[PDB]
Amino acid sequence: LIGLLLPDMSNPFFTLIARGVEDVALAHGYQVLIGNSDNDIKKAQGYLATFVSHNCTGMISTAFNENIIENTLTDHIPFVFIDRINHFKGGQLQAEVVRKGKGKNVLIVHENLLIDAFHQRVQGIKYILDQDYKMLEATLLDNDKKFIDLIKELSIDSIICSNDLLAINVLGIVQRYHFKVPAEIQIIGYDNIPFSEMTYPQITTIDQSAYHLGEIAVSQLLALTVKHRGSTRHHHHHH
Amino acid sequence: LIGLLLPDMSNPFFTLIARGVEDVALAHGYQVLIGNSDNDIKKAQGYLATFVSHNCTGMISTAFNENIIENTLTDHHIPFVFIDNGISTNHFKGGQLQAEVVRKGKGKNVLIVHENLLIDAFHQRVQGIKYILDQQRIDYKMLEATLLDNDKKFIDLIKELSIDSIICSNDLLAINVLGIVQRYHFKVPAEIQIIGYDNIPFSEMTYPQITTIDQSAYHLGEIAVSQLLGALTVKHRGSTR
Amino acid sequence: LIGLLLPDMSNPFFTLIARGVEDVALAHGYQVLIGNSDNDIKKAQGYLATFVSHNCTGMISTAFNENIIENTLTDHIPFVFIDRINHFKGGQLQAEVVRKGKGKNVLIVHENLLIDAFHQRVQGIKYILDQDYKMLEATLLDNDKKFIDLIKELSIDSIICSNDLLAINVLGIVQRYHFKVPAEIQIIGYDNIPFSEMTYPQITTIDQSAYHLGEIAVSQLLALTVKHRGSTRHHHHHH
Amino acid sequence: LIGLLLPDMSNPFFTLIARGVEDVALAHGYQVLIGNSDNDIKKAQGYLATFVSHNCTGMISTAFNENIIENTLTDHHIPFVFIDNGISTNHFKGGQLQAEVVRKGKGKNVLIVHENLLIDAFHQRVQGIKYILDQQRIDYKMLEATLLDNDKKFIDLIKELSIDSIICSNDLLAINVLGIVQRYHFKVPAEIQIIGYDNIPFSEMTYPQITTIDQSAYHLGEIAVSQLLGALTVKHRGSTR
Repeated sequence: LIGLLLPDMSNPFFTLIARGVEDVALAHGYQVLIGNSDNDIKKAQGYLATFVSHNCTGMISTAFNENIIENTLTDHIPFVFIDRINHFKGGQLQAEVVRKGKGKNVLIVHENLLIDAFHQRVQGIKYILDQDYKMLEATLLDNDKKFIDLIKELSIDSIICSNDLLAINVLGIVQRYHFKVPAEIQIIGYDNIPFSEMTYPQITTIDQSAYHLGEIAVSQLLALTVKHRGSTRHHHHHH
Repeated sequence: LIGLLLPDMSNPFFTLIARGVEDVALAHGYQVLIGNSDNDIKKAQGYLATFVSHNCTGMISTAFNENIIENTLTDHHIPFVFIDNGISTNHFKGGQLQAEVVRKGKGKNVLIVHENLLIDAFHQRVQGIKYILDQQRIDYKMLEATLLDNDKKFIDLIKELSIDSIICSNDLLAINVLGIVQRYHFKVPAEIQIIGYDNIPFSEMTYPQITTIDQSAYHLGEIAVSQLLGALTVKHRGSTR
Repeated sequence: LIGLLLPDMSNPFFTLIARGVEDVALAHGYQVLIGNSDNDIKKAQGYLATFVSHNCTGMISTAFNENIIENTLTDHIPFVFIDRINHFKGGQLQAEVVRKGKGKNVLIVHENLLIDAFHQRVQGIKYILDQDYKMLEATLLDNDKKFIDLIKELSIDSIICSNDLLAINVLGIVQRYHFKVPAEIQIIGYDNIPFSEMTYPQITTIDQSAYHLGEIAVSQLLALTVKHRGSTRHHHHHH
Repeated sequence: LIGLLLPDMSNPFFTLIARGVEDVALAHGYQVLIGNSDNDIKKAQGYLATFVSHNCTGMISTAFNENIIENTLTDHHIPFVFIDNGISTNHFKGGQLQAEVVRKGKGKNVLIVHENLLIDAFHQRVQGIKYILDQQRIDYKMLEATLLDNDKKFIDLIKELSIDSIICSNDLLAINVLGIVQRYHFKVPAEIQIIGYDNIPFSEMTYPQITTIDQSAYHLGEIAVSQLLGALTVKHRGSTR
C-alpha cells in the first residue's frame, strides 16, 4: 500500500502524476492512500502520520516534506520524491523561448518561491535573462487593473509563468484588456497540462511527462521538451 | 477517516468539492483519503475496499456505483452520502437554465455537446435542455464530447448545421469548444454562443469568459461531510448573447 | 528599517528575540516592521514582499524562508537567519539529562519536524538515545485520555519536548492524571522562557539566550546551558 | 496596511488579539504590522511614527497613549480603535466577577495582586473587586506584582496575613502565584484559592487549572479590525473553592 501526498490536488499536473501512480499500482494489486497537503506543514504532517498509522509500504511526495519522510523512514517505509526523479534547466528553456521571440521587457510571474521546483525554475530564467525583467508574485494577478498598469508602465512584451495554470490566468487578463498575444505580449507556461491546448492561442509550455513521472515514481518504489504553440513569437494559423 | 471517492479528480468541479470536504472534515478532527475512480468501476470497487479495509467512518462519492456501495457499506454499518442519501441541486433544473440562456440569446440551431449520459447528472441535465428547447421549437442536435478530439471535423459539422449556440455538459467541454471555434475564426458570442456548467475558475479566465451555472461545489462538499457526520446561479458572461 | 519575520508570535521564545531586536534597533534610531508568518508559506511570502515594498534595509527571519529571502537579496537587502547564529547539540543535552535521570522508556513529544530547528534537535536526542523511545506529534496531546493510556502501556518515565510550551502542557496533563513529576515521569523542555520558572515543579530546560540572540542578530545586520530544575530526576525543595 | 500596537506581545492575551486582527485583516486583503510598545511611551511614540510614515490605513492599540495617537492620527485622517473608538468588555464588571467567585469560595482574607494601575483596564478591574468586597465586609490587601519576584518574602506576607484567597489582574500573575504557593506547600484551593483574568491557554495547563475570566480576546481582535474598516465568562476551575 502506497501513500501519495500531493502538494496541490487542484493542480492538474499533480492529478496526472497521481493517475500514473494509481494505474501502475492497481495493475500490481497495490492500493494508494492519497492526501493533499496544500503545502501546509500541519496538513503534510497529518497525512504522513496517518499513512504511517495505516502501514504504508512506501510513500511518494515532494521534497517540501523531506524532514518528516526521513524521520518516518528511520522510525519505521521507503519513499520517492516526485520533484527529484531538472527545474533549473526548465527555467533556462523558458527564458530561451522568450529570447527566441525577441523579448525585451519580461515579467516573471511566479508561484511561491518557498517551493523548490518553482524557485529553481526562476533561477534558470534569471541565468539566461541576466546574460530586463521584473518579478511578480502570482497573488498580485488578483488586481487585474494594477497588473495591466504595470504591463503598460514597464512596456512588458514577454511573460514567463511558473506553470500553465498561471499562464492561462495571465492570458485571459491581457486578452480582456485588448492586448494581442503573441504579437504584443508573448506568454510561456510550464507542465503541459491539457488546459494548455484548450486556449486561443494555445499556450507554449514545457512538457514534464507528468503521467510518466507517476509511473516511474511507483516503479522505483516497487526529459523536458518545449511545446511551441500560438502564445509565443513558425506555426501561424490552423486553416 | 472519511473516504472521498471522486469520479474525476482532473476535473476542478470535483477537487473543489474535495476542498469543501477536507475543510469541514479537519475542523472536526477527521482526515480525508481521496480516490480517483477515473470513471472506472474496477477502480471504484478498489477504493471502496481500500476505504472499508482501513476502517473509514464514512464514505462520500457519486451514485454511479450506488449498488455495490450501498450493499458493502450497509453490511459494515458505514454511512455514505452521494453528492450527486443525496445532497445535490437538481440537474434537470440546471439544464433548463442552460437552455433559457440560449433562448434569450436568440438561439436557433443548438448543438448539445455532452459528457457520458451513463452518468445520471449529465443525462438529467440534457433532458432539462430538451424540455425547454422542445417547447420553444428550437432545433438541436446532440454530439458526444469525444468527437471534439478532431477539431477540423467538429468545425465541418458546425458549418453544415449553421450552429449558433452550443450547450456543454460542463465548463471543461465549454472551454475546449471555445478554443476550437475561436481558432477557426468564429466570433463568440455574435456568431456562436457557448454555455458550460459548474463555474470552475478556468471559466472566468478565458476571453470571452464562459457563461456557466454555479452549483455551490465547495458547499456541496461541506454539506456532504455534515450529512455524513451529523443553490444554482446563472453566471451571465461574455460567451453568450 | 528592519523587517523581522517571526515564525510564531504566540511563542514567548520568539517575542523575546523580537525585544532584543527592537531594543538594539531603537537605540540606533532604526524602525522594525514585525510580521508573523505562522510558518505558512503564503504569509511568509506576503510579509516579505511588503517589507520589500517598504524599502527595508535588512531582514531577520528563520531559514523556513531562505528561498524568498535569497531571491529578495539578488533582486533588491541583507538578511540574518535567527536559527543559524546548534540545535543538534541541544537535542543531545536533552537526551543526556534524561539519561542522568535514569530514563528507560522515553517519549519524544515534538513540534512540526518540517521546521529544521525542531528536526535537528530530535536528531540530537535520537543520537544519544540510540547509543527505548517513541515519537509523538504535539497535536496528539489534544486527546489527553489516549495520551495517558500511551504513557501507561509503554511505561513511560521520561518525556522530551521540543520546547517549554509543550513541556508545560505535558506537565499539566500528567499531573492532572496523578503522576508524580519527576519521581514517576520526568520532563525536559527547551528555550528557557519565563513560563518555565512558573510551574510547580519548575521545568528543566535549555537556555538559548533568546534576548541576546535578537541583540546579536540586529548587530550582525548593522552557548547553550542546561537549567536543572524540579521536573527532572540535586535540588530537592525550596524551604 | 494596518498598524497593530500591542502593549506587551509577551502576554498571550495580546498575541491572541493579534491573531483575531490578522485573520480578519487577511480575509479582506490587508497585512498587519506589529509593534510591541513594551509598556513604554517612547517605543509607542516610535511605532505611531513608523505606522504613520508607512501610510497605514488604520491603527489598533490600547488607550494608554490615547492623547498622542488621537492628535497625530486625526491630523493625518487615519482612523484608530482602542481595544481596551472603544470595543472592550467592561473591566469594572470583570473585577466584580472575580470578587464574586472569591465570595462564593468563602474568602475571608484576600490579597489583590495587581498589575500597573496606570493602566485603566487594570485599575477599573481593581475597583470592581473592591466594590464587591467592601459590600461584603471581606478584608483585603493590595500587593503590586513586582513584589512577587522574591518568593520567600511573598510567602512571609501570605502567612502573616492568613491569606486564603488571591485575586490577580491576569492569568500570568495567577499562574506565577500558583507556582509560588505550591512550591511552599500551600494547598490550592482548600488553603489558598486563586483567580486570574484573560483565559489564556496556559491557564488550562496548570494543575489545578486556573479559574479565570474569558474576555473574548480573539473576537476583540476581529471587532477592532471590523470597526476599523467598516462577552465575559467565568471559567470555574480547580484553583477556586
